Amino acid sequence: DDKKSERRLAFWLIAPAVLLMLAVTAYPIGYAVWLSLQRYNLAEPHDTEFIGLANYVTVLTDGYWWTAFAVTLGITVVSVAIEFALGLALALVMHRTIFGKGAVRTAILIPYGIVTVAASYSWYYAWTPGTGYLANLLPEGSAPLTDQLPSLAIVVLAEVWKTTPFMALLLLAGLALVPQDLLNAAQVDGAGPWKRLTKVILPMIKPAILVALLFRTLDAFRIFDNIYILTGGSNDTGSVSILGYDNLFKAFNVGLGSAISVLIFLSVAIIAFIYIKIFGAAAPG
Amino acid sequence: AEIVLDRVTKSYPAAVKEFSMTIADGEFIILVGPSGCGKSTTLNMIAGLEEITSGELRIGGERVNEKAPKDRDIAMVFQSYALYPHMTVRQNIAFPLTLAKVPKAEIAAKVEETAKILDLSELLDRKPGQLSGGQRQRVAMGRAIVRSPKAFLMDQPLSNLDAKLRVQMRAEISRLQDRLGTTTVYVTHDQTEAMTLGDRVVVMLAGEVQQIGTPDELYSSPANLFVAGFIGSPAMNFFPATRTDVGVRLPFGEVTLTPHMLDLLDKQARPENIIVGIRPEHIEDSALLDGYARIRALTFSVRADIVESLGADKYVHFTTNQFIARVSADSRVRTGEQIELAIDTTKLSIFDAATGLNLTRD
Amino acid sequence: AEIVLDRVTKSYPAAVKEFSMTIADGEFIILVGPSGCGKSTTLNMIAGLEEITSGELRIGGERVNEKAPKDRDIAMVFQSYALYPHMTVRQNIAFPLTLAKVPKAEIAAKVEETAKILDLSELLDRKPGQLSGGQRQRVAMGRAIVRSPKAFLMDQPLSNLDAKLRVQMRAEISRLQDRLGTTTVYVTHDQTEAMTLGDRVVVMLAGEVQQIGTPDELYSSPANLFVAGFIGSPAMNFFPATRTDVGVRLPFGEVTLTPHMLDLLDKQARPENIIVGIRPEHIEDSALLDGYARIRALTFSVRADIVESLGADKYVHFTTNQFIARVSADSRVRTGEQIELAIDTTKLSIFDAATGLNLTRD
Amino acid sequence: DARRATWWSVVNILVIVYALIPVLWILSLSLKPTSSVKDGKLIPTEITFANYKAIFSGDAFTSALFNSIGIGLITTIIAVVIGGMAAYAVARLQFPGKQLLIGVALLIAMFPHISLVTPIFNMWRGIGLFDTWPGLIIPYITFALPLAIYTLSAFFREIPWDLEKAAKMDGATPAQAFRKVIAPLAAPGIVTAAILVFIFAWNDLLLALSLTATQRAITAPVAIANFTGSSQFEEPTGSIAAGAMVITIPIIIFVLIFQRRIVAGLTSGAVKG
Amino acid sequence: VINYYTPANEEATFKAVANRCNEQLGGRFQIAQRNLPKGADDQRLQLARRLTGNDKSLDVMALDVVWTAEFAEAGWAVPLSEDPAGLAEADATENTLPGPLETARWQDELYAAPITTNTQLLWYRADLMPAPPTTWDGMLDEANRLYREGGPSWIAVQGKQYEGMVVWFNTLLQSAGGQVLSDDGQRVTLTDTPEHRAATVKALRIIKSVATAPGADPSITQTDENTARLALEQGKAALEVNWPYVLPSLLENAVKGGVSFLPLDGDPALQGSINDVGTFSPTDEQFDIAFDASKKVFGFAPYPGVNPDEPARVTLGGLNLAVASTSQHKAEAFEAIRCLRNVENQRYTSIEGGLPAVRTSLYDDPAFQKKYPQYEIIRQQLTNAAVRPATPVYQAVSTRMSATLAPISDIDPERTADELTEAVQKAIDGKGLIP
Ligand SMILES: Nc1ncnc2c1ncn2[C@@H]1O[C@H](COP(=O)(O)OP(=O)(O)OP(=O)(O)O)[C@@H](O)[C@H]1O
Ligand SMILES: Nc1ncnc2c1ncn2[C@@H]1O[C@H](COP(=O)(O)OP(=O)(O)OP(=O)(O)O)[C@@H](O)[C@H]1O
Ligand SMILES: OC[C@H]1O[C@H](O[C@H]2O[C@H](CO)[C@@H](O)[C@H](O)[C@H]2O)[C@H](O)[C@@H](O)[C@@H]1O
Ligand SMILES: [Mg+2]
Ligand SMILES: [Mg+2]
Repeated sequence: DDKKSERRLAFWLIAPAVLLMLAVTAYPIGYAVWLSLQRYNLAEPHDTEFIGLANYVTVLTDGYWWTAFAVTLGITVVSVAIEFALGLALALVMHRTIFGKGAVRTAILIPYGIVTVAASYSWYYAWTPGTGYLANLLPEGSAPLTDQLPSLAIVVLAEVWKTTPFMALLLLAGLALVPQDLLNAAQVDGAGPWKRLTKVILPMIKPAILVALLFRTLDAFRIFDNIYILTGGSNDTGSVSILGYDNLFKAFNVGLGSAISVLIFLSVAIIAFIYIKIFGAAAPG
Repeated sequence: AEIVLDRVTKSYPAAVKEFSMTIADGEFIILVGPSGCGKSTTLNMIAGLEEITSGELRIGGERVNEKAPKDRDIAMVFQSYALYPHMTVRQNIAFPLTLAKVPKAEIAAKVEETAKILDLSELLDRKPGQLSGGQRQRVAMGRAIVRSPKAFLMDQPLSNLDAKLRVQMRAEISRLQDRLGTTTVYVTHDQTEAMTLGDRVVVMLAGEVQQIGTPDELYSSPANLFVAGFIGSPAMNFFPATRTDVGVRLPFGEVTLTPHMLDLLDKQARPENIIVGIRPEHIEDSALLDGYARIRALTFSVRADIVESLGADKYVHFTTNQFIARVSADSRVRTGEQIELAIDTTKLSIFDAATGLNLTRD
Repeated sequence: AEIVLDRVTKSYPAAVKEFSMTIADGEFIILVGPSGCGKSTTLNMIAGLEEITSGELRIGGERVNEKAPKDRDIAMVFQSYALYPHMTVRQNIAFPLTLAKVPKAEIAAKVEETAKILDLSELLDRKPGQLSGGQRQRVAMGRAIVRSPKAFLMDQPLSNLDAKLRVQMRAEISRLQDRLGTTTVYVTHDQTEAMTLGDRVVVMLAGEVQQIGTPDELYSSPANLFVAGFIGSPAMNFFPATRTDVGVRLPFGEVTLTPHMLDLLDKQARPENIIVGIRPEHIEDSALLDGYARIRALTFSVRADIVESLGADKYVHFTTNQFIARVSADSRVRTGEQIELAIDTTKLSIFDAATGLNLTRD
Repeated sequence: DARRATWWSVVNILVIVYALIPVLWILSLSLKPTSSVKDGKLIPTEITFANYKAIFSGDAFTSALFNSIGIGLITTIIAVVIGGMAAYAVARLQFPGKQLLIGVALLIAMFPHISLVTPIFNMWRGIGLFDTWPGLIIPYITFALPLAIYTLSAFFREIPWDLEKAAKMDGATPAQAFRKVIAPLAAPGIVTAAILVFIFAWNDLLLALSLTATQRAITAPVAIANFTGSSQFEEPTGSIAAGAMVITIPIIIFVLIFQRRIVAGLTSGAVKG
Repeated sequence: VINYYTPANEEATFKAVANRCNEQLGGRFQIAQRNLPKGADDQRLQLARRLTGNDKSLDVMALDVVWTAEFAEAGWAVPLSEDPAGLAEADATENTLPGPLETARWQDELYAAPITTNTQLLWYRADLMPAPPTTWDGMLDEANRLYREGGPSWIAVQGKQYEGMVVWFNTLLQSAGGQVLSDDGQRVTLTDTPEHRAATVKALRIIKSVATAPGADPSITQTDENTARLALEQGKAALEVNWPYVLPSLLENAVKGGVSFLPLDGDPALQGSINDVGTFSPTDEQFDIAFDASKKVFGFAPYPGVNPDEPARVTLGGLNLAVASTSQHKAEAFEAIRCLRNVENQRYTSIEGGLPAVRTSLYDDPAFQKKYPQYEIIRQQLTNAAVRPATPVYQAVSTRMSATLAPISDIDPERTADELTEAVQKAIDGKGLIP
């Protein structure tokens, strides 16, 4: 038979993956939701009982969270949108090369292995009036870190430069699959160097961007490092992950940190749903 | 335009040799070569692909080489099929035209007429992958029929179709080109398509060309004893011979005829070893007319046992080794050495091994 | 062994609808038919792939209709080539040998003898991305020839190869199967290779079979009015008719008066829309003595003006529609008022419409 | 052909400058004495190497670099190997790739790690090996798996189907099609999920910051944060942004090894008739 | 054995002290320092998650002074009056500077014993200023007068939106009476009575006109204490208030060219050295000549007040020790903690340590003044020392009292008092979401 002889193999094939993924993550998720079901404070343990959705209704009825949300969203939808448009060109230069035999192909990948703290301090020192290789290039007494909009500009640049080797690698690996005869016939059928793209080479890798457009807009949504190490909350610029860090770790307000974690789990799951539904052809289908 | 391929050559870590020749506008040309004989590589080269190594090619009076394939207005149907899997067949046919003059009041009729021509008008919904071979081939051909370029370059365009579809495509592939549109370079080793279509055929082998005549000047007067034994799939069988001008030789026989063709063979110092080159289509069974009204037709065939049927007319495995002769359908023979034949000794291809230029016609 | 297909229906609307036949050991079954009628699907449903909807396959004393294709021991060559684009041709042919029994002293010589057979010895260590089309075809055939398997399945195994090499390859395939090979199904369209190999052919259109007769009782006496217009490549049955048992006319005159089989023809007693269906390989010029060493075989005196001169056996197109007629080379013809066409009235096989069988041979 | 060799030599430096000048500024910070760290001047004057001999002080950084160079080369291996099984079973198989396994492996990675840390901490407290590799490896693998699942389930189903068919015909048990047929064609699809897992489990500091106690499994990206130069409230720029230039060596000599298997167009097995 | 935990920032000194009390003292029971991270809040989170699990370890531990007892309000760190009839409350406060005995008591008893203290004090460039200001309203006036020069008018403070902002604002608050919350941990006494409100608005008007000063420019809103220690060292600062580390910092830094415009090229005695990462211990003579060369351009004075010579009650810091309640045995911890803060330990911890130690009469001997020549002032900054606000929860109230003060520029003194008070109230009652 084949129906039985494929599922009997597939179950024992995916056994270890989902087994390990449920052995050390099911109980933690359950506990993280339990802590949301009821008020809880680590400063006064066992001094609390069930309260319901009070944490949700108080986080949704403030102004300190919509501000940390309209910033993380306004940063994600402008960081990934420029990251894709730059990673396309970077992967093309990384793939159609004649000298890139590890010359550019890895010098475009070392700026992703630099640790996030040691790479955020670099930008924090880079932009300080008086101290910094480029901060002096600005006019006298500029300090683009004290005001809001230049701070957002520098915090999105320190993300573009950091994560460009993450979507300048998938759009290359999933691009070395495009057969040569297809691009060849596109070339001979009256198509230039751009009309080739978006017509014959792009719709092929459509399942290879769904991995670089779905595993970035999660991490670039919970931006915590490059915004905390770099002006961590000046003039209402803190992201939502910094708001889930402050109210949980440095305040011991577990009953609310769990709610603010679940409230972004949901809001990012809606993005994952929209992305899986908008592309059709995807991982399972 | 007049594509003048002056001394073209490719190399490899050797694939074509000096291809010095020309292709005027309007006329066809049909390459043919046994297997891997610089044939699809010649089309890839004359297109924008496969940059040349010798250093000359002139589409028209221009000097078009090392240029972009897009600026040469050449269509193509590869041996393979591009057949963009994500598009449907409507878009696969409309692709090279929609990157041209856009108006949608044109494609709607164009990709319908050029799909009714190839008998596809009912199959304008599926996408490649859901199509069989005889349909992917037709779509690939349509993607270059629909272009109306200044040169058609079809590379084995109809390989796997049926018989009547093939005889209709061979009609509507020249009933289309006859209006105007190309100095087309057809490629096929079919031995009927290179005879019914091309205005000037081209036989080649391992790069070097052999004969560039017309589809009859090769079947009648073939040069270099390879296009001689190549075209006409029941290949002309080759008997040995001696010099002996008047009566040359046979494997079992010496008396021959036709002095009306030795007036130029008079001046020859060719080595006495001679290949006689009798085509099988010229042989008949002596039990029909004894050759002609003249009874004498050299009744010589004796040993034939492998009589393959083939329907319309059968083939005797003639042996005096491993020769073939063809006899008519009603020939009353079934594995029996009663088939004393009659060859026609007024037309045959005398040859020698060294230079084989014994064409000696016209 | 004994592959007994019984009503193997497949569709996804459609595909092959009703396929009921048997294949004993030894004999070929050469499937033929027009493009998009279902042959590849048949080979797949035989090999297990593309699971059948409402059929009951059988092989030997069991019902292997849902077993894994890996558990059938069936070689195959696809329409496409499915060539491993990284394994050099050596390992690419040796691959099936490196799956069950791997004595390298045997594998190093089996693949060498095989590559010697198919004329691949030179380009033997190379990757199938730098090979030609014909060489890819020959390698895809080599990967299936050296197995000594339980059965064969081939799907146009020689599509793009010169006729010269093609005939040698066909003779070699016949020899190999003569050694031993069971149920060598062979999908092919070249009519010259469906009458010399296949000991039994199956003409099919849109899934349904038409005839499962020997390739002699198929060309001599066709059935269902389609295997007459499909095999015998330049076939022609455009002639109408009007029965008058003694006097029956034609678009040209009195032709059919053959009492030696007219008894069954009148026993038919069917509508008067009958069709005579005269082959092209029997219409001839006015050279041979007509009838059968006689006269009054109805020299047509046709007025057409289309001649095709492929080789030394020309084809005249004659309408006074679109009829065709083979003609010997010696008849000097052109595009004017010309030759009186004589037809031998002994091989007619008159057809009839609205039922379209009129087998007239039983 | 200098035409396509000058454009491609200028657009080969206008990238290796853009993506390098910050990894030159980090070096300039790393190679300056503790008096001129804050005068700009990207090209450092009065260069010294006190910072490297500072970080390498006995048994401080070596036991935290080994505990990472020998845990990354295990998490990568064990997250690609068993993380490729489920991928091959969701791509080239029928039933298991339901909307359940995928809907779970999609929510696993995306859940914020912040709220998830303390349950894992108090779990590993009295369940087993709290402050060593197996206690640190398992969460790394469990949070890297969805990446090595969506990066392989999208490059394991772009292999031409006729290749799988030809693998079936010859009699190749599924343990051999995955070894000699479908693996080497997806070589540019595996060395792109064996690099991302490495870079994820090599420079993260949210788990190993609380789930590690002593020199036994104290990874480099967390023994590089808690440095003390001379005073409590200060940033030892000679030991932070100057140990990165040492932790970046393996992530250089690993990409330089695994960038070979990314070979250009590799498959010629298409319709071709 | 007792395994006291200390921050990784000052850990080698505590290792040497642990040695000198475990192996040098009689063989009673050993001790170690399994340190904890230096995030300064990561440490609190780690200790909290360890004590919550009730893991029977972590006998005694080092906690910052701001976690007075609110760390141990639920019962985390055991009090001293529950000693095994020992000398806990009889030795931890037998005689210790009146300041650091307040930042360990919770309400009416001590829950810890302080080991390290720290007090801010002005550091002014003694070159071009013979009149160190002693009033903030005159402290910025001096810089206003000094605006003639381009950069010496840069008042260098620690006002970034972090703990620095509150630890610099609380000094000014308490320097004119009033407490943030109260004399206890229930109410908010910032603006209740007009007596209290007459001071907050002047504190806000002095922390506004120094950031909007005629010479002060941007980069003052996002300046932590490191910019405040480096502006004076570069050469573009005349007044800057920082902890007492800046004198060793400058005297070991300005040797290497990073000078405050005083030459200090480096005498060929220490210049004749290629000394490793630490540039200390030049047999005290190079240190002597270096300090004597830095004598004329590096002056300090008691913290500049706001009131008429009522000195500004600084906000102290440091590090205290406390026995945890997560140990079934504690007598050994109570015994060892008083051997971990004794004469020799608390002498070394400042003689060749970083943190200014604390003892009854240590600051008044020739055995101490050889390293801290600001001792005559640091022993007075520790008697009338205004501790950071006593609270049952601190980490919450500070990141709101500084969030209200996040944009220092345009704070508009007379307005934001009510907003800051209601913010502190929402922090102290338990309602709201921390920014
Ligand atoms: N990529 C390659 N690397 C090396 N040699 C090659 C490559 N491609 C083709 N060749 C050489 O050129 C030949 C192919 O020439 P060409 O393209 O004319 O063949 P073809 O027309 O496809 O062959 P056929 O019609 O006989 O199947 C090969 O047999 C080989 O000798
Ligand atoms: N994947 C598919 N999905 C739907 N319909 C399909 C699919 N593949 C084939 N078909 C249908 O089957 C038809 C062709 O049938 P099949 O593939 O059996 O023909 P074939 O014998 O291989 O063709 P040919 O004789 O031209 O080589 C197509 O016209 C189409 O309608
Ligand atoms: O590698 C640096 C970039 O990736 C970071 O990802 C880290 O933080 C994420 C949540 O914020 C985590 O999901 C992830 O595991 C971490 O590696 C970060 O998202 C980016 O800001 C960095 O530019
Ligand atoms: Mg070819
Ligand atoms: Mg087919």
